[PDB]
Amino acid sequence: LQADFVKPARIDILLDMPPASRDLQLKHSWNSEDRSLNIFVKEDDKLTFHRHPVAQSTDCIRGKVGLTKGLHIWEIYWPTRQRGTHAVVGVCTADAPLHSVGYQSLVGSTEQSWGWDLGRNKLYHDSKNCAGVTYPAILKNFLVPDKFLVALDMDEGTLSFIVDQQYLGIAFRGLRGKKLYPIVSAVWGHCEITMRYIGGLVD
Amino acid sequence: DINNNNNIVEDVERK
Repeated sequence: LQADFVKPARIDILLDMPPASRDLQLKHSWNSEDRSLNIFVKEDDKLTFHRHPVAQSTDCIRGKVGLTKGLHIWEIYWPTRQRGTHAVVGVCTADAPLHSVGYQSLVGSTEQSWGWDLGRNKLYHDSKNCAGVTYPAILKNFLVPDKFLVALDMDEGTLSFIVDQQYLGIAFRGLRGKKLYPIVSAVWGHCEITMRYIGGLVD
Repeated sequence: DINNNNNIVEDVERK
């Protein structure tokens, strides 16, 4: 019946303000100086990156800005048919590896990153030692669409996602005191992922 | 292959 579209107060406040300016989006876009060499930021669209079709390779690229406070939201656009076997979206410290040999959910694989595998609907963090957690929590009878929002609350130390205008709930906790960057892990040849910062709330 | 990649491409990140 009626799906719930209620969202936490602060997210409502932020989303009530006008979207961030082009200059602000660019300030928080993919960093061409902090990427896997198998990936490159599109010359004609600094908000989108492209992955060379390298075999047995998992590649990542970080956003230009590391966040330490405030509520921040950004939109990720990842064509569904361009995800392959492992497509993870999340955040990480500046130390997270941007590349690995073979195909896997690199983001969320060590204690340096936190990610949501869009194909497995699972949350990963320190994956080597910790088991993944289903998300969103199943209750009925879930596919992640082409676009959705990521919400990092550094004041509370949480990461959450909003799909189809629906708040999916807190995915990770314990991020307080860190400096986190937006990050993605991909393995599909020629995939293009777009990240557009929506806004930050200093509340 | 499965993830739409091919072995002809040079993996600059590995090298």
